[PDB]
Amino acid sequence: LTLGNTTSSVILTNYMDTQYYGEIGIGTPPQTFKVVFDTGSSNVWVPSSKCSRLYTACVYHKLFDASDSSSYKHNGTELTLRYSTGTVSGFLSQDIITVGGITVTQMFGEVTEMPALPFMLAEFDGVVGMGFIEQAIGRVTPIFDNIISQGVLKEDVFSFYYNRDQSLGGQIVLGGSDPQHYEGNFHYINLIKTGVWQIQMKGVSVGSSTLLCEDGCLALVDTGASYISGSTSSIEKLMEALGAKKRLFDYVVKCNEGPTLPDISFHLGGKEYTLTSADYVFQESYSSKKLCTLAIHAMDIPPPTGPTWALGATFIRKFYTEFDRRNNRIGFALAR
Ligand SMILES: CCOC[C@@H](CC(C)C)NC(=O)[C@@H]1CNC[C@H](C(=O)N(c2ccc(C(C)C)cn2)C2CC2)[C@@H]1O
Ligand SMILES: *[C@@H]1O[C@H](CO)[C@@H](O)[C@H](O)[C@H]1NC(C)=O
Repeated sequence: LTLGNTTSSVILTNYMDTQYYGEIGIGTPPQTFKVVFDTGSSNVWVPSSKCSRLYTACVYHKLFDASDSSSYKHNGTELTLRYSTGTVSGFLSQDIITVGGITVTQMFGEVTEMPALPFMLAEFDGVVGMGFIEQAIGRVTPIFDNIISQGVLKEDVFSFYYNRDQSLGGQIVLGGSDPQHYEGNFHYINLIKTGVWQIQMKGVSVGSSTLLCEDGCLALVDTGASYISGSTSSIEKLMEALGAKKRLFDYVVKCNEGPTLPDISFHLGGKEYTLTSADYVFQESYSSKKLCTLAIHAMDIPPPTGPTWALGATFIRKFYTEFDRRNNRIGFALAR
């Protein structure tokens, strides 16, 4: 590992508190794409001009045209990326990617199959996986590993700031942290193992009692996830305690009850990470005649990573997060 004296920041747009995306340039001249930076995955992909227009998501998104890039290098190996929310399929290509001023030669997926559900709901075009090579489909070197290889970054770390919505939507710092977006000190939690941004969780409290994860559990710290998620079983118990009602894809409370809900605490490392109802309820009205969604849902993550909780944007909004590759740990500080 070679270290430089450079930090690079990526400005993010906050779409409805669920999607936080930045811009990347691909090829020569650059073709620009809106992308989510996801610590829960390790591949880079954007939709391809080779995507049949029968996929309406390809009609509505920006497409990479290899035929317009003089720096493109063919590969063609088939790739399928199976996310918990949906799947994309396509093939590998190589080109120059610009992210926050840094330019890097990167192998990425050109997606030719992009299902209308959920991708018609994506404000972003593609994803930049911020995970480790161990989780990369096709053993493709992830972009942060390629950026580290350049020996320009001051530190082998990257940090996320997600705003709560003229205001900055969010910010990723490659090579450091931005003290303008946090306060107090970082408290670090070591990874269970290298290869996954996952830490041990010692308990989940709903009110003053630890009713969940009593004997310990896992927490994936997932920047690409919109919500906090737990297994169906853990979430059924959490929601029972909140008095929330299960719907198809989410949980709801009567809008008037939203401000009465208890605090939820996540026991990580030596500290309690507390969210008040204002942090996890999408409070759209105070009406006793309307239902308000919660920013916590059930998601059964399969083994070897799962069963696990995932601390997505709901969590990161309250806690500025540093992902430390040099020391295999995650730091949290109160977001400012
Ligand atoms: C196979 C490569 O994936 C690895 C896998 C491992 C996990 C389960 C531990 N990784 C994952 O499953 C991802 C982990 N991080 C959140 C991601 C996400 O939710 N996405 C998402 C967000 C919004 C929408 C909208 C269109 C509403 C669609 N997708 C984006 C990455 C696509 C995926 O769940
Ligand atoms: C695609 O990249 C892999 C990885 O190095 C390589 O082994 C393979 O030969 C490439 N395929 C083509 C056709 O370029």
